[PDB]
Amino acid sequence: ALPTPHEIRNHLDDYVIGQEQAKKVLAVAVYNHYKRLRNGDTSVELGKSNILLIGPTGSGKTLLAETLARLLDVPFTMADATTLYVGEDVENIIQKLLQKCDYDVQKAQRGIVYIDEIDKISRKSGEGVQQALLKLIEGTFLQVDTSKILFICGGAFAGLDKVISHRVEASEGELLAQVEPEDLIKFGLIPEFIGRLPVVATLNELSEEALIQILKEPKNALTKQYQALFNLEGVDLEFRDEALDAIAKKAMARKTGARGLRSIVEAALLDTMYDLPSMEDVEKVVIDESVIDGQSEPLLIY
Amino acid sequence: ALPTPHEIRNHLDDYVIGQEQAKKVLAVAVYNHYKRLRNGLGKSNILLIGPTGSGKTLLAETLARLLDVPFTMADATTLTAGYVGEDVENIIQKLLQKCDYDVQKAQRGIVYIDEIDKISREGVQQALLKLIEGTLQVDTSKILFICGGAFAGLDKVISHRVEEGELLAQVEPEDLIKFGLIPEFIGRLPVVATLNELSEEALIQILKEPKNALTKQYQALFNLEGVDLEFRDEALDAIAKKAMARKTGARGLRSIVEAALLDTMYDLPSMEDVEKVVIDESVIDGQSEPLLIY
Amino acid sequence: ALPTPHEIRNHLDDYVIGQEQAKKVLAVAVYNHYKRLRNGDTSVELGKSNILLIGPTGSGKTLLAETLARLLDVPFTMADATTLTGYVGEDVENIIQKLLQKCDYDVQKAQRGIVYIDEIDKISRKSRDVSGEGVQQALLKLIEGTFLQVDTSKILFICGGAFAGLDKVISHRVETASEGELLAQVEPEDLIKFGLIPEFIGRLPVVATLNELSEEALIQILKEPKNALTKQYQALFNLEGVDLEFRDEALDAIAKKAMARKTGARGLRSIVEAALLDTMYDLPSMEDVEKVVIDESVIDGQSEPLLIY
Amino acid sequence: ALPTPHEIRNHLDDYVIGQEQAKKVLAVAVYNHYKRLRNGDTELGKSNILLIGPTGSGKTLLAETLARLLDVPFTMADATTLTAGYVGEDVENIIQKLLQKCDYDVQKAQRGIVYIDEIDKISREGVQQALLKLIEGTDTSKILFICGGAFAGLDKVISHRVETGSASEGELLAQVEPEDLIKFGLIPEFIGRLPVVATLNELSEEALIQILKEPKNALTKQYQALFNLEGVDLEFRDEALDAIAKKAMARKTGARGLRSIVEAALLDTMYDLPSMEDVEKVVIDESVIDGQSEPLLIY
Amino acid sequence: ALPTPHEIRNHLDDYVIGQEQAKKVLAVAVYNHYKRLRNGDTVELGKSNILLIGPTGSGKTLLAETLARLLDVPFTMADATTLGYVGEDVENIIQKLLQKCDYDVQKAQRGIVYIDEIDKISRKDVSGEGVQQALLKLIEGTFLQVDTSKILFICGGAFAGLDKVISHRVETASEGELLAQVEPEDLIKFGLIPEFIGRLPVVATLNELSEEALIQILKEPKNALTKQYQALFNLEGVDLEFRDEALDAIAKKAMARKTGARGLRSIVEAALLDTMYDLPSMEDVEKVVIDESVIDGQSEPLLIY
Amino acid sequence: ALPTPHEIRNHLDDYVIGQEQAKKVLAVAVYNHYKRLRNGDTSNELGKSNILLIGPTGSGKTLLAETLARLLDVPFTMADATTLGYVGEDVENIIQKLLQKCDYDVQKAQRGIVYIDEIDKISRRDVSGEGVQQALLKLIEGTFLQVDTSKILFICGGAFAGLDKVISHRVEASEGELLAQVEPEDLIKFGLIPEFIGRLPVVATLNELSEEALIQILKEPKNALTKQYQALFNLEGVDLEFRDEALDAIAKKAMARKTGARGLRSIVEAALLDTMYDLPSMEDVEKVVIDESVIDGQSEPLLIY
Ligand SMILES: Nc1ncnc2c1ncn2[C@@H]1O[C@H](COP(=O)(O)OP(=O)(O)O)[C@@H](O)[C@H]1O
Repeated sequence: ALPTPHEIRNHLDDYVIGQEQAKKVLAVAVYNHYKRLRNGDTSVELGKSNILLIGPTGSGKTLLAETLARLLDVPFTMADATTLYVGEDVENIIQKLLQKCDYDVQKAQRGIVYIDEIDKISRKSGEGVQQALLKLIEGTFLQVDTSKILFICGGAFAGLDKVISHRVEASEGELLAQVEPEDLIKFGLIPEFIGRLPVVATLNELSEEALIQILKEPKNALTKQYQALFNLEGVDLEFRDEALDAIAKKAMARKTGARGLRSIVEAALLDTMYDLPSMEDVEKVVIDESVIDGQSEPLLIY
Repeated sequence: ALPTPHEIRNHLDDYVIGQEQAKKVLAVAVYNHYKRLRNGLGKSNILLIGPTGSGKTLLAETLARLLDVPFTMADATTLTAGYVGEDVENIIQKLLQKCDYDVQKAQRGIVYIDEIDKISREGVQQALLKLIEGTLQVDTSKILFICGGAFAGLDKVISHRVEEGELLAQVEPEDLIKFGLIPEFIGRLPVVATLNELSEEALIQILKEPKNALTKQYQALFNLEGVDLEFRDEALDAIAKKAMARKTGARGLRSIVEAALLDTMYDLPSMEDVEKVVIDESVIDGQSEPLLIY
Repeated sequence: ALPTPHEIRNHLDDYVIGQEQAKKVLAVAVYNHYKRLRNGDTSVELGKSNILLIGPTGSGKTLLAETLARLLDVPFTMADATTLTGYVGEDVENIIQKLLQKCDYDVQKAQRGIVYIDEIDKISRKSRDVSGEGVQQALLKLIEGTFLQVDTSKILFICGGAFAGLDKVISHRVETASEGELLAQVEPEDLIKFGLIPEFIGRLPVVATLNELSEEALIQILKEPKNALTKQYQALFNLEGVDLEFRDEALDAIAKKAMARKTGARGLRSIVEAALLDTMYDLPSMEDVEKVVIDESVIDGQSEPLLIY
Repeated sequence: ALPTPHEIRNHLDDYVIGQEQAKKVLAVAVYNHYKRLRNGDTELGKSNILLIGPTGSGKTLLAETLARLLDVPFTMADATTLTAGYVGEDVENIIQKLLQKCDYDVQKAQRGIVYIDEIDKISREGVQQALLKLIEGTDTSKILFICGGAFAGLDKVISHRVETGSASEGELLAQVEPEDLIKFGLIPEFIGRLPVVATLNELSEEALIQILKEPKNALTKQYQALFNLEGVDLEFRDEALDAIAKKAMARKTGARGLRSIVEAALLDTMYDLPSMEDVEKVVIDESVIDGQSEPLLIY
Repeated sequence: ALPTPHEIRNHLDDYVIGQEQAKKVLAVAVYNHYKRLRNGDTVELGKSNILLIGPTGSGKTLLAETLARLLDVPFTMADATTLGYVGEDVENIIQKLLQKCDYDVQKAQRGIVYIDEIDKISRKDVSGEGVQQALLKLIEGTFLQVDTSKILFICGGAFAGLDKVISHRVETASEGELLAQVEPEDLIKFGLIPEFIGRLPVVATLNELSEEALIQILKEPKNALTKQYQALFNLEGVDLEFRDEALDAIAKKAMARKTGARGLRSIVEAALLDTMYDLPSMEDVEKVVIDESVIDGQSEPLLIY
Repeated sequence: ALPTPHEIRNHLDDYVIGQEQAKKVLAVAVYNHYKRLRNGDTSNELGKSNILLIGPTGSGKTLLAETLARLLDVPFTMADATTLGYVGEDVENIIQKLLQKCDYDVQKAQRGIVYIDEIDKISRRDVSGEGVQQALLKLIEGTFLQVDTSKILFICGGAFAGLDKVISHRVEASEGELLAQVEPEDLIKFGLIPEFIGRLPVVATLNELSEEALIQILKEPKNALTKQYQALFNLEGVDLEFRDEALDAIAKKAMARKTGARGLRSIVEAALLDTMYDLPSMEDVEKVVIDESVIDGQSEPLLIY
């Protein structure tokens, strides 16, 4: 049983905050996609229903993609347009989709693929990727057809906010709503590629939980770096969950996104790293009062 | 039996509005092309020049369907490399893919190359040039090549010589030379068509008549929802106006329709009605919701 | 075995029409070039023999260059002088890696290659200039010869160009006929005043001039050749049960239209197609005997071709 | 034994006045950098620095001092001399010079420090991505990179951001963010290589005055030594020293414009001095500001 | 016994006319420089390196040479335009200084080096400023084994655009008033790097010579043009006389051509050309050069037998 | 007993045609140069009297230099500015060659004359090329030969193509009239450094080609046109012979077209075009090029089997 767009958007409210319009768009796009897949097209035409996500870094683009897969118990796989002989590395995205699908051709065709940082391959070699990756969107020894699978392409599109303004001539959100296929053309994306991404949802707000993860999960997350720096000091650095969240809020209030996370952590651990080599303690705990208030000093355990 | 240029242009009037001269040119070019193949001799290759969303791509597809001939697209920008030479032959394997791997019917195929004006300086102009002449073993000498493009600066070079629809008519092979296209390449595109900026009635029929028109698609999507989707004439016209005001042409039609039927497709599977009527006030004003009939 | 200049020019007559003098010059220049390499220069002096093509756009400059390569099974590569006009200094060597690409990275065969630079007349700094001249010397390093390790001393360099103003400077000098007669009086000092630097022109000892095709020349190309345009359409209309007749006043009218556009013989087809367009359109929808193409149908383009039932 | 950030900042107080926050930042950045090298890393932050301060605020002086305090090979380089494809091979020149002053010792060279001045001048780009290759390391992974610059327009972009609806430069530059440098002209991939950011304040009048007195090589101490070997005692009245500081600020030359001011004032004196027989020469304020009255002479 | 700045400037008045302020600056700069070497520095001590800024033919090079002769000190020139391999060509300026110093390390360290056309290497570029940093290592001081810390460095240049940058700052007269307002920051915007200008604390400026200035240059200097030709004709048994109306006529011709004092010789040579040609083929007493011979260039020099 | 400038110019009329003004200048310059050395300059100033030749290719610049040496039985040696850090020791090579043709006599070597061709080519690679100007400057000044380069006369030739343009943008007739208005500042903007031009006070200008000058350029040079075609025909088993009437006939055609030496090749190619075309299709011994083959262009080159 396919979940109605109402139910889809509803469950997205549990994992992602805000972006009500973008989720309303994804709900319909996803619904129509599988409402078409479980129909085998037509025994007539039908809209591919692919998606193009456009939002700031840490707005929840990746989070939304993963959630849509879990809500439909469908095999999900990611891929960066940056890390894309690469014509045989693009087909790798498929074998990975099968890996998490137990090599089931049918369930693999029902899968979802998310390509991050599409805005990075806009020729304005990376251009040729738009074509190699385009070969999948259309559909061609897996024997699996890359037609049935849903393709979601994310990206921040920094300059996109400018091209739209030079055309429509409010806030970035109001501008990204006026986004048009021709705007992405001038940005660097080729016509044949954009025509393959009909649905277009924009994100305007940043996601607290998205930023919180960027501080933890990534192999090179800020916490992991400072914990390694303090580590070679013989001192264990501990970030409390209330602190990480407090860091995410300070980033949003400044609209600096994920790029403004480092500047917040540095200011919080500066005083500590200064007079740290001049002490002899065990570990330094970072609380929320040390971030938000910035009044109290990080706890020190001797 | 080959359809006379009269019949070809006539059926093009059903899918595309206006551009009567460009269609008159394509009709003859296409007719002569297959009139040459079916008798065992000009290459008769075409070069489309028109604004974005004028119907360049639509015309190419239609010409294929009207002749039950395998059709395949390709963006020239994707070609602009040394390894892409083996990707230039990729356009063929796709043509064969949609042709059931038939060497004979693949030679009768139509190939469209979008954004030729984008590669105007060069390596691709000479690499893709190899196909135009003809070299899967399938010879590209038989297949028809249609190269599209907007050619923004072309309107200027022509003026500095002749000194938009009237200027593009005075277009000459030497004008494309100064634009960036190499001589050996332009000589392979004898036939050159020109498309004028589409009108309202133009966009209206593109929403209805084409076998894959937007309305036909959504009427089929709502159809598998047990709901009949009805587009009022006042709504279609309302959609055409929105498209021109944004200068997106035909390419900006989908983006308009999607936003207008977005809310409806969202809470549709959560209802039990008979049909939804889309009026003008639902598109232009975007305030009133589409009529629902239970 | 090396093809004598006679054989070289002979095979050039198959791919290119006219330009008998320019081909006579290229034949000798090319022959002497490889006659120098296959003999290892001198175990004594020897001219570089680098060529400079000067002809209108669509006169066959590029076509001649390619043919000379195919006739000698030698790796050929092009390059536009406009796309060159400091980082481009490392882009000038790009022309070499491309020559190796089509040479399967064989150093010896690559040295036997031919390089054609189009639009040299565009980088002449005369009344950006400082940047455009920087290429004349950057490309000059090649003509002489220096991680492909390949030397550019062996490869033949052919530089093409239309040289619009060149026809004027020569006239202001020889002054005391036609363009073909004036371009024959071309001198290294004429190219100097045009914008080319002395050190560069001295590297192009051979200068070939491609005269503009005469009306008579074009008229014959539309008739004589076994694959002439008229013979093509007369065959196309023939399989329609309709005889196609080209009046001599029309053929001459097409030649004039071609010259006025400077498209040469390459622009003859585009003219013929536009004139028989409407005809081929509503032809299969009729039942006549023959269609006569007059001059008023080509030049004026107003009157329709005569129809005889 | 590595010097604690406390000791590092302490020794910086001897060579540079003020900038206590910037020095607190450099102390930690430098300490962490070598604390990472002496432990062979392990993730670990590159810990590269970006200096932002007015001309003559002590950006270059701070860089040199950090090297001397760690007996580490130091070398400079101007970013304006990089802005060019052949310069890609000139980017490595900065390395051969680092080896020159390092006696060609690969290990000690890797422990070296490189200062690039006038980075704010190359903000559009080809250099930003060329010099970028070094920051990563091809090795250039071990050496510390300090990029200086005045960043004139930076004070404006920050204001158009930190504003709220409708302070001093030292307060605005503190609110500096990686995105501010983005709009300024620096590319994202480059700024991400300079995690550590320090901001310098325009040396106050009192700051300049001290630079003319306290430093063991202060201008006054030099000229007093010059006049000393003439049998003439040179006295700098306090009203005169501050007069020189103001002349320096009004010109925005910072501390670098201090010498040019002192010379012009003592020029006429140094000319007809060897042709006299006096005891001392007193320099008042009227000799600097007005430049009208001649320095007091006492036979 | 070191010459007092008074004596130094005084002897400069014999070789160079005008530029009294620039010479007052050089006198002090030079005096302080050697007053520092003879006392072995110390405590700090200002380098006192000089930067000459004046029009072409204002006497920048002449001043540099004279300062060397007045102190019997080895002198050597070098054009900044001639300056990675050039880094080893920079030390060539040193081996040449030793050549004219008989390879005496001590006397070589007391030498003076003049770099002309510094305004030409200002990046306003990659290889251009590479000299500002290479030639920089010298100013600080480094197989001669000779240290360059001791040698005096004088960098000359016309600095065409410098007159403009100063104006865009001093704004709220003549060139000689604007160049006086010159500041280290002005040279920064011009193309010179900060680290380089800080090595040239001293900055002397020269004005544009006038008619009366040029006239004296043709007479007063011990190597004046008139004295040279009067000596050339002297060894011909012919006395050469220059009327005051002629010398002034020469100055005007020089100013109208904006060549300054550098274009004085080219005018004198063309005037006495025909005379020097058919001179050895005569037997006269003296040749008088009138004004009509220079300005008009029509009438021939008066000939007395 | 020195030959007066009158006698010097007179003997130059025998070897070179026209250029009466340039020869009048060289006569005086050369006379003054040796009139200076034979008097030991001045016991206990004096112009270097060095020369700078400026004329089209094949105007007789080189011919004039050689003649001045033969007329004074003085050791002469050439050198190209093109063939010039290591080259800093290749500049002194010009001296050892001067000694070679001087039998290693230091005194007679100091009385020698050195001609540097194509000086206009080293005017700012801009770094290396320009550097030759100062490296070559060391000689003009004067420094194991032990010989001083101060005594030897230096004549620097060159075509200076762009020089005709810079002069026009300044004085704002014919080229000759323009080159007469030449000034030291014009050569400055051209690429020559100030310190170098000041060493060449004398500036002579040519504007007329010489038949005998061009005839030599077709024969003497190791890379002469005749030697190149004789080598090309050589590898065809055919000896190419250029009659003296033909070479002279080529020089004429070159001058009538004012194309100078640059237009010599375009003349020879056209004359040997038809020959090189149907030559590989024959079996003869040699091909003789007569005058009637060049001028009239009617008769075909003689063929001997
Ligand atoms: N904080 C300081 N204390 C003492 N002297 C200083 C200070 N800052 C700069 N100076 C003096 O200024 C001179 C040049 O300053 P510089 O390093 O160029 O500053 P910036 O890096 O801001 O250009 C140095 O020689 C130094 O003596």
